[PDB]
Formats: sequence, C-alpha cells, structure tokens
Amino acid sequence: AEYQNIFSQVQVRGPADLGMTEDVNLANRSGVGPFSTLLGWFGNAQLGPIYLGSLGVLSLFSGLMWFFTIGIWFWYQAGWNPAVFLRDLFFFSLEPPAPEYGLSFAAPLKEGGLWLIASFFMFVAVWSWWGRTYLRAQALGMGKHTAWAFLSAIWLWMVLGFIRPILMGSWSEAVPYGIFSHLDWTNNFSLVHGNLFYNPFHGLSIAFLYGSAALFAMHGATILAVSRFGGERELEQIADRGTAAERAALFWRWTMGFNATMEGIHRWAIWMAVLVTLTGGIGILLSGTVVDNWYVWGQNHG
Amino acid sequence: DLASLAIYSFWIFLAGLIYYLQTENMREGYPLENEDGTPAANQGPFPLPKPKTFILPHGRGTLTVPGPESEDRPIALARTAVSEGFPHAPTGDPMKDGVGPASWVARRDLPELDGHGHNKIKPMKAAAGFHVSAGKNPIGLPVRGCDLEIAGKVVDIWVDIPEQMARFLEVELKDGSTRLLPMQMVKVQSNRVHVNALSSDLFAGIPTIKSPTEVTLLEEDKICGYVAGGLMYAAPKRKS
Amino acid sequence: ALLSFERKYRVPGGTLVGGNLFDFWVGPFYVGFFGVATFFFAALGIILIAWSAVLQGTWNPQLISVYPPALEYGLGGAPLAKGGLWQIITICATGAFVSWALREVEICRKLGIGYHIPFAFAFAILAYLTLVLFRPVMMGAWGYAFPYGIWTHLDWVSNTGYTYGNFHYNPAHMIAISFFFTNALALALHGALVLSAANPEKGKEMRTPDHEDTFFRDLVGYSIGTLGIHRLGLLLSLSAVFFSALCMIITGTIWFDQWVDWWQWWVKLPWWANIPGGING
Ligand code: BCL
Ligand code: BCL
Ligand SMILES: CC[C@H]1c2cc3[nH]c4c(c3C)C(=O)[C@H](C(=O)OC)c4c3nc(cc4[nH]c(cc(n2)[C@@H]1C)c(C(C)=O)c4C)[C@@H](C)[C@@H]3CCC(=O)OC/C=C(\C)CCC[C@H](C)CCC[C@H](C)CCCC(C)C
Ligand SMILES: CC[C@H]1c2cc3[nH]c4c(c3C)C(=O)[C@H](C(=O)OC)c4c3nc(cc4[nH]c(cc(n2)[C@@H]1C)c(C(C)=O)c4C)[C@@H](C)[C@@H]3CCC(=O)OC/C=C(\C)CCC[C@H](C)CCC[C@H](C)CCCC(C)C
Ligand SMILES: COC(C)(C)C/C=C/C(C)=C/C=C/C(C)=C/C=C/C(C)=C/C=C\C=C(C)\C=C\C=C(/C)CC/C=C(\C)CCC=C(C)C
Ligand SMILES: CCCCCCCCCCCC[N+](C)(C)[O-]
Ligand SMILES: CCCCCCCCCCCC[N+](C)(C)[O-]
Ligand SMILES: CCCCCCCCCCCC[N+](C)(C)[O-]
Ligand SMILES: [Fe+3]
Repeated sequence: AEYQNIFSQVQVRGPADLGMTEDVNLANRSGVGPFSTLLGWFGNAQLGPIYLGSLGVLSLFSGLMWFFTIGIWFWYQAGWNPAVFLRDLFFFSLEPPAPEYGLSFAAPLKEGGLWLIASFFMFVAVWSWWGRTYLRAQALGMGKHTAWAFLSAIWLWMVLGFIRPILMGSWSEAVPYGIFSHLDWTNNFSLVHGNLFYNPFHGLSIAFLYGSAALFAMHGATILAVSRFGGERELEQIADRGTAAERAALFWRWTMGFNATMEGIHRWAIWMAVLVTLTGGIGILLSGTVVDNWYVWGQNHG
Repeated sequence: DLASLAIYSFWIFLAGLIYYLQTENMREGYPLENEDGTPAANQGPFPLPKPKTFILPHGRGTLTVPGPESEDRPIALARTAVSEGFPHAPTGDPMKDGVGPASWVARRDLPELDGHGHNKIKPMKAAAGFHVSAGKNPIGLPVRGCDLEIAGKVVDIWVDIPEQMARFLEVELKDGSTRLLPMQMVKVQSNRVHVNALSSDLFAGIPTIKSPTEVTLLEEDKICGYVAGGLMYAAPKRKS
Repeated sequence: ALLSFERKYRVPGGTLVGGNLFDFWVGPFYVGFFGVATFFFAALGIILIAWSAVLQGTWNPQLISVYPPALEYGLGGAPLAKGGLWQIITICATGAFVSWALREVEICRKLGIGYHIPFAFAFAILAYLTLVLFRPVMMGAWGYAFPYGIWTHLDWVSNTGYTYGNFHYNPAHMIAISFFFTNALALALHGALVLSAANPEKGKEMRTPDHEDTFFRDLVGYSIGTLGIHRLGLLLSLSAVFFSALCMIITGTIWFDQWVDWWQWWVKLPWWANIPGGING
C-alpha cells in the first residue's frame, strides 16, 4: 500500500542554484558541479558551488598537509611497500613524543617531531575552518549558531590534543594519529584513570549522545509524518504556524504530556548535540589534572 | 575539590537550560485553555517568556510570540460528554468543515516566497526550465482513488523552485477544473497514480485555489488537511 | 487544559481496539486501549521492582538492582528472588514498550499523520530485546542479559565488553559508533542552521531555506536540503541502533573470541601475508 517519503518518487530539476548573494563576495564562488541523480533520490541533486577565499585555501592546504604528513609516515613504516601499506593500514600510527621531552619541540622527527608538525597543520586547519563557519554566516546575515556549536566539538578536540597535555606537562598524553592506535589510546586512557564509567561527565556525555540519537529520530520521524502538510518548511512554519506544526506538537502532547514549537525543537536539538562534547571535554580535562582515578573520586562522592 | 564544584555547577546550569528550553517552547499554544476557549485555571509551573519578534522578509511584517492566540475560524464540533477529556463530535461533514484529521489552520492567504521575493511554488509549466529529471513522469496518468475508480488525470507537477522538488500534482476532474494533491499522498505507479486517502467521489471536494498559477499558505493547509482527513473519513469506501 | 489550537483535533476515531471505549484523554495525555495496557504493564513492573528491592534490602535508587537468573538456569524459569522477578519485569517492560508504540499508532491515526515515529521507536525496542531476549536465547541463558540497576548495568557493560578484549574491535560496533557520532554532528548542524536563519543578525529579516542551502554550499559544497536533513537524521539514528543490535547479536554467538583477532583475516590474505616489513612482518 502506502508511500513513506524516505526516498523521492520523482525528481525535478531546473537551472542550477547559485545561491543568495547578500554580502557574499561572488568572485570566490566556484561554479556548479555535477547533478547527482543518485543523491537526488534522498536529498538534493545539485553539487556545488563552493566558496573558497583565503581562509578556505589556508584551511584546506593545511588540512592536506596534516593528512599527507601522517601518510608519509605510514609509507615509511611500510618501508615504501604498497602491499604492506594496504595490509597494515589500520596498524600504522604517528605517535607523539615520549614523556622524556615534556612540552618541548626538541624531539627528533622519527621520535614524535613529525607528530608535532602534523598537529601544527591540524590546529591551523580546524581553527581556520572555524573562522570560515562564522564568516560564511556573517556574509549571509545569519546568526552564528553553527560556529558556536562547532566550538563545542573543537573544545573536546582541543582538550585531547592540546590543553590536557599542556596541563599534564607533556605531549605524550596526546592522541596518536592511527586507526587502531587511537582506539587503544582510548581504552587505555579509561583503564589508567579508573574506568571512565565512574566519571560523572562521561555519564552525561553518554546521556546526550544517546539523547541526540533519540531526538533526531523523534524529530526526523516527526517532520516526515507531517511532511504531507509541508512540515519540512520549518522556517515558514515558525513565521506562520500551520497544521503540520500543530499536529506535530499534539502528537507529542498526547503521547508524553508536553511538546515543543517548530522553533524550540531546534533549540533542544542544538543543545542536546552540543552537550555531548561540552560535558565530554570537561570530563577529560579533569582526568589526570585534578582526578587520578574516577572510582576513587567517586568513593568520596567528591 | 574542583570536580565536585564542576559537576555541581553543571547540574545547576542544566536546570537553567531546561527552564530556558521549556519556556521557549511555550511561544505558541499558550495560555492553556479549557474546551470552551477560556483560560485554564492551571497553566503549570513555567511562566510565558518575554515576547520575541521575527521580522519577516518582503514587507510581510512581523510575528511576535507569545501573543493573543485564536483559531480565526469556526470549528464545527461539539462535546459528547458532560466533563473535560472526551472527544468532540463533528456537527457536520468533518471533511467539508475542516475538523479532525481534516483540520486546517487559518494561515496567511498569500504564497510562500523564495529568497528573491518570488512565489516558491509554481506549476512546472510556468517554471523555466524545470522538468522531470528522474523517476516516472506522472504527467498524463489517470488518478485512481481508494474506491479503485478513476477520478481524473494528472496535468502538471507543482514544484518548489528553490529546493527543486515536486510538491503537488495538479489533477483534472470530469468537469475540467483541477485540484492540487500533495505529492506525499499519492503513489506513482507505472500506469496510474493511486491515492489511498480519497475515494473518487471526494476529489471534487478538494478545496480549490483562487488562482490557477499560485497557491497560498491558507490554501495548501486546506488541501493537505482535506486529503489527509480522508484516511479517517473515507474508510467506508476503501477497500482492499 | 488544551493548547489554544487543540480542540479541533480532538475528535472521535482512530483506535485499533475497543472502538470508543477508551477514546479519551487525561489532561494532555491520550489514553486509548494501549494507554490502559501501558499503565497495567508499567504499574505491575514497578510494583515488582519495589518488591525486588524489599527482597534485596534497600530503598536506595542507586543501589536497587534486579539480576536475571544465574547461568545454571539456562532458559528455564527461576524462583522469584533468584531471577524470576527479572523475568516478569522483563515481560512487563516489553509489554509496556510495545503498548507504548501501539498507542503512538492510535495517536497517529487520529491526527491523520504518518506512522514514522513508532516505527522509529520500534528500533529502540528491538535493541532492548536483542539484549534481553534474542541474544540470551541464542546464547542459552537468561543470565547473559543485563541487570536492572543504574550502576549494575554499567558493570555488565564492562564485563561484557572486556570478555572479548577491547570491544572497539567489533567491526559492527565501529559502524554503530560512526552513525552515533555522525548523527550528533548532524543534529548540531541542523539545529544551528534553522536557528541561524530564524534568528539572523540583530535587526535583519528572517532568512529563508535558500539561505540555508546557500550557507551549506558555501561552507562545504553541498546541501542535502530540508527534506533531506530530516530523512538523514532518521537514517543515521536508526542505523546507529541497527548496527548496535547487530554488534551484540553476533557477539557470543557467531564470534566469541577476542574481537581484535578477527582482523587477522585481512592481514593474512595470501597476496601480502608473508611480505616482510610494516607492523605485522
Ligand atoms: C574502553 C573505553 C572507555 C571509554 C573511553 C573514552 C575516552 C578516553 C573518551 C570517551 C569519550 C566518550 N565516550 Mg566513552 N568510554 C567507554 C565506553 C563508552 C560507551 C559504552 C560503553 O557504551 C559509550 C556509549 C561511550 C561514549 C562516549 C561519548 C559520549 C564520548 C565522546 C563524544 C563524542 O562525540 O566524541 C567524538 C567527537 C569528537 C572527538 C570531536 C571532534 C572534533 C574535531 C574538531 C574534528 C576534526 C576532524 C578532522 C579535521 C578530520 C576531517 C575529515 C573530514 C572528512 C573533512 N563511551 C569506556 C569506559 N570515552 C570522549 C569523552 O568526551 O569522554 C569524557 C573521550 O575522550
Ligand atoms: C568496556 C565497554 C566497551 C563497550 C562494550 C559495549 C557493550 C557490551 C555494549 C555496547 C553497546 C554500545 N556501544 Mg560500546 N563499548 C565500548 C566503548 C564504546 C564507545 C567509546 C567512546 O569508546 C562508544 C561511543 C560506544 C558505543 C556503543 C553503542 C554503539 C552501543 C550503545 C547504544 C545502544 O545500543 O542503544 C540501543 C538502545 C537501547 C537498548 C535503549 C532501549 C530503550 C527502551 C526501548 C525504552 C526505555 C524506557 C524507559 C525505561 C522509560 C523510563 C520512564 C520515563 C518515562 C523516562 N561503545 C567499550 C570498548 N558497548 C551496546 C549495544 O550495542 O547494545 C545493543 C552493548 O550492549
Ligand atoms: C557537537 C558535537 C558534534 C560535532 C559538531 C560539529 N562538528 C562540526 C561542526 C559542528 C557544529 C561544524 O560546523 C564543522 C562542519 O563544517 O560540518 C559540516 C564540523 C566538522 N566536523 C568534522 C569532523 C568530526 N566531527 C566529529 C564530531 C562532532 N562534531 C560531535 C559529535 C567527529 C568525530 C565524531 O570524531 C569528526 C571526525 C568535520 C567534517 C568538520 C570540520 C572540518 C575541518 O576542520 O577541516 C580541516 C581539514 C581539511 C580541510 C582537509 C582534510 C583532509 C582530507 C581527509 C583529504 C581528502 C580530500 C580533500 C578534502 C579534498 C580536496 C581536493 C583538492 C585536490 C582540491
Ligand atoms: C531508536 C533510536 C533512539 C531512540 C528513539 C526513540 N525513543 C523513543 C521514541 C523514539 C522514536 C518514542 O516515540 C518514545 C517517546 O515517547 O519518547 C518521548 C521513545 C522513548 N524512549 C525512551 C527512552 C530511551 N531511549 C533510548 C534510546 C533511543 N531511543 C535510541 C538511541 C534510551 C537509551 C539510549 O538508553 C532510553 C533510556 C523513553 C523516554 C520513551 C519510551 C517511554 C515508554 O516506553 O513508556 C512506557 C514505559 C514506561 C512508562 C515504563 C515501563 C517500566 C518498566 C515496566 C519497568 C522498568 C524496566 C526497565 C527495563 C528498567 C531498566 C533500568 C536500568 C537500565 C537503569
Ligand atoms: C596514500 O598516501 C597518501 C600519501 C596519499 C596519503 C595517505 C595518508 C593516510 C593513509 C593518512 C591517514 C591518516 C589517519 C588515519 C589519521 C587519523 C587521525 C585520528 C584518528 C586522529 C584522532 C584524534 C586526534 C586528536 C584528538 C588531535 C588533536 C590535535 C590537536 C588538539 C592539535 C594540537 C597541536 C599541537 C600539539 C601543535 C602545537 C604546535 C605549535 C607550533 C604551537
Ligand atoms: C546519502 C545517501 C545517498 C543516496 C542513496 C539512495 C539511492 C536509493 C534509490 C531508491 C529508488 C527509489 N525508486 C526508484 C523506487 O523510486
Ligand atoms: C537537552 C537537555 C536534556 C537532559 C537529559 C539529562 C539526563 C540525565 C541522566 C543521568 C546522568 C548520569 N550521571 C552519572 C552523571 O548521573
Ligand atoms: C576545569 C579544569 C581545571 C584544570 C585544573 C588544572 C590544575 C593544574 C595542575 C595539573 C597537575 C598535573 N601534573 C602532572 C603536572 O601534576
Ligand atoms: Fe527540523
């Protein structure tokens, strides 16, 4: 029988959408890319255009220098052998300097100086990309929620690779660039601090992650169930409430006794998501700097 | 110690947040009312927040919420019981009267505009140069209702220009007029479009748009409302 | 009390069981048949949990824990105070959840909307049942299930994980985790995007979905769109749950050694298995 709106039945296309101008410098906008019919079954078919100013270029050259630096080490660990490289891909690892070196930049390339260089390029990449999330919003007249949310992610990333090591007194506390190595680090970090299940901020972090999945499932499901009334046109439902927004609200009111608004749900969503990395970064930053063992900490309720 | 303080603080912040979030979500529908329209005695422990004001593009003015609430329309329903909490019975034809799952909101009787101030939704024929890019073109197919009777034929797709997606099929009835059907309520099959929500006799009662080539938020609501309402109210003529 | 717009939606109809008998509300909450069933199952479950806490000797909510029957009982029943209660509470929980979903269906029918929400919810339920029913049954004892206590379940999660070394190496768990992380990324982006348009710079007019598309295209070269992003959240969320269930359904059943060693299938492929150099030669 009936149709569910997970995939489109019919695509339509017209001239490529170059976008709103507002205060964007159009010189820095590429041109449209291909249209992907595959993508179109699910979302939009139009690829591009993208905006590449100075920050963008910097961000992305730096991002590649990070990736190429890690990759150059991978080949070296492979003794330049293409077969070994693919075989051992998930085992290679770019490790930070040893404790010996503390926080200094003294360490030889093969003993973690290369990790410092990779880390330098990544730091430029991410912060400049951050600067980009803010500016591309500024140029369009939009609020800066995106930059503020991305900052929550950054916080966790900074805590792991930069702030915590600094406070701990050595780069060897940081995370190695490798697939398996980074999971071993993670496991070993929990063991070494008494199991992070006893870290109350870890427990929150989990609550919000799981919560993020429930909320997006609820929200997405909800919007699809009222998309036969135009529900996905969220910004106009905010400006002039229609029956989509009302049936949404009422589904939930009747189900769990309270509900949201078409705008407010997006606030629940931004905060549910950002509290994951927000609580997480704190839990981590406290670990070893202030608390050597969360079980023991927990035994004194604090 | 610092961790105690950090964690204690965080619960405090988190209660503040839940309060901001809960109150923000009372910018519509509040104050709570009794079944006759008057304000309810108990509104709960959260107050209404200080109003905020959305400036709307294209001289459409502002929206300020919270503010005076009201249906701005009649509601053909009546109580079926002597206390709060029971269903309200349609006093007429709930499809024609726009109640129940056939409900509509008195939204503004203008069209959604795009970022350029142009009508967001147009029939494909007036949208240069839109066209079906994949899937089976429904234009030309007969349209079958849940009674398994042919109710018309598809004469165009109405499309959302900026987002480039099909929003409605325009269908033509025995009498030569058309109606819009929401895209999300039809199955395009190889040799027909099937519409489970409506039996063939109810296509004439689809609210009709005042201009052949635009559609307003008010009208989209009546159309989408009427069609969905058929799920419940046309079940005596569906069928399988 | 009703929201200002609610009355017109409060009509008869939509029930799956018992016609008009239970067709009513209590304050905001719809009831229905499945609201009655949900209360019965939940109330019973809670009573028996309280009963279990008497038998355990504590009212502290952070100490209350209901364990399933020890492994010696296999899939048979067990005396109440040595696992039988956990078994009954589990039937109660399953009743309550499934009833919750069915009640959601009734609500959908009355409101004339799609069924996506309960269908989604059904994923959470199947994940619950993977842990307490499907996996224990495939493994031969109720005692492989998790206990019902705030901290004891965490204790089970660690023991269960470390029985297989570092559980990170379960490849199905890796995919799940990626979806969980990705979903939260998308939720952050979606909420921020809509809020950045609805709440532009001071003084300015609301932005439009064209602005949202434009912001994303300028940022990363692609916009999935407003239907797209809701489809995506759903997919990401449920795929995370689907692969969670799967990461556990296979664990202790088709794979029961250390997850880390699974990966040797790749390292040992004939064409490079013996080549010296690298990490594994
Ligand atoms: C054995 C392992 C330990 C454990 C050890 C740890 C450690 C260590 C940590 C966590 C952390 C977390 N744990 Mg744990 N954790 C355990 C068991 C669990 C269990 C469970 C048992 O079911 C769950 C559900 C979790 C869940 C979680 C998450 C809530 C949390 C990370 C949030 C997040 O979004 O990270 C992912 C998000 C980020 C890392 C942010 C990244 C942002 C940057 C800017 C992105 C840069 C990308 C780069 C530029 C590449 C670009 C490529 C592009 C394609 C262009 N843990 C056990 C006890 N866990 C983290 C945390 O916060 O702990 C408090 C953390 O450090
Ligand atoms: C030492 C621990 C091991 C480990 C061992 C395990 C074990 C063991 C398990 C997981 C599972 C998971 N692991 Mg692990 N895992 C580890 C480290 C991690 C890390 C990390 C950062 O290192 C992350 C991000 C994760 C992430 C995950 C998730 C993929 C998954 C949990 C989500 C889930 O299944 O929800 C699914 C959702 C549910 C089950 C909830 C269903 C809820 C029901 C339907 C309703 C509840 C109603 C309620 C009672 C209502 C109350 C009344 C009021 C109204 C509120 N693990 C380490 C390496 N991991 C679990 C998994 O996949 O389970 C299938 C699992 O069993
Ligand atoms: C709130 C917490 C959640 C979160 C939020 C979040 N993340 C965010 C944001 C937000 C709000 C952004 O705004 C920002 C973003 O732009 O998303 C679209 C971002 C972001 N989140 C990202 C990753 C990320 N987020 C993660 C997690 C999370 N993000 C949390 C769950 C994770 C996890 C879970 O580990 C990852 C891996 C990025 C997609 C983006 C930040 C991008 C960045 O900093 O770029 C620098 C690097 C490069 C520019 C290049 C990298 C090198 C490539 C691997 C090479 C491949 C090809 C190359 C790019 C093509 C070029 C070809 C040339 C020849 C032309
Ligand atoms: C499938 C994707 C995600 C998801 C989706 C999802 N959850 C959903 C929905 C959807 C679509 C709803 O429609 C439904 C809802 O109404 O939300 C408000 C819901 C819901 N998800 C909930 C919880 C929940 N979801 C979780 C996860 C997820 N939900 C997934 C990540 C988790 C995790 C991650 O741990 C929890 C705890 C509830 C708030 C709600 C279901 C409420 C419900 O079923 O009510 C009826 C039952 C009772 C009122 C109580 C029954 C009591 C039992 C009889 C006794 C208790 C037994 C229990 C086993 C004890 C366990 C205790 C210990 C583990 C501590
Ligand atoms: C095919 O071969 C080519 C040559 C094409 C390239 C192939 C490359 C390959 C295969 C690359 C693979 C890369 C991988 C697997 C990378 C994995 C990275 C992971 C998992 C990273 C995880 C965590 C990283 C964190 C937490 C990093 C945090 C970093 C910071 C906070 C930056 C800190 C900056 C520092 C210390 C430098 C400070 C320096 C100055 C000068 C102030
Ligand atoms: C990010 C997801 C990428 C899109 C992949 C989905 C392609 C599936 C196409 C479904 C076909 C639908 N059809 C032909 C019946 O209409
Ligand atoms: C958007 C806000 C939603 C709030 C969700 C709060 C869930 C709290 C769950 C308990 C946390 C665990 N612990 C150990 C820190 O107590
Ligand atoms: C909320 C974050 C608070 C961080 C507190 C920082 C204290 C600095 C002392 C760290 C001691 C670690 N070490 C190894 C140097 O002894
Ligand atoms: Fe949304």
